[PDB]
Amino acid sequence: LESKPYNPFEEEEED
Amino acid sequence: GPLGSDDVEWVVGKDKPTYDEIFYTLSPVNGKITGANAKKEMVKSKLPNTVLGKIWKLADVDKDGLLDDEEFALANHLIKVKLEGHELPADLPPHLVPPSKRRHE
Ligand SMILES: [Ca+2]
Repeated sequence: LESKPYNPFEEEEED
Repeated sequence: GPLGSDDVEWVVGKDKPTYDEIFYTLSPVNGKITGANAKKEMVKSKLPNTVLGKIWKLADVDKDGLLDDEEFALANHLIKVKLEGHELPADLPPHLVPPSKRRHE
């Protein structure tokens, strides 16, 4: 729940 | 008891017209633009990707993943603050949180 998928600049990190 | 109207100084109300026009140029679908529209707008702003994520995560008060004209205007407002050489305190106070998202009781 900490990875916020509502942000298009936060859409996945390394995988 | 007739309670009064809490009218806080939402500075974005001064900013709105300009970002409203920009909001319309990104093609507002049903009156709210998607993450893709504002994503390419954000990269046009020439800011570091990290900043974009922070701006969005603060500006998107709905946590809905979309930006309407007031959310988007806040997004642009925050970006501008960064461009002015300053930064946002990572706090959404009453005078930055839009009335549409002001929790009563
Ligand atoms: Ca939103």
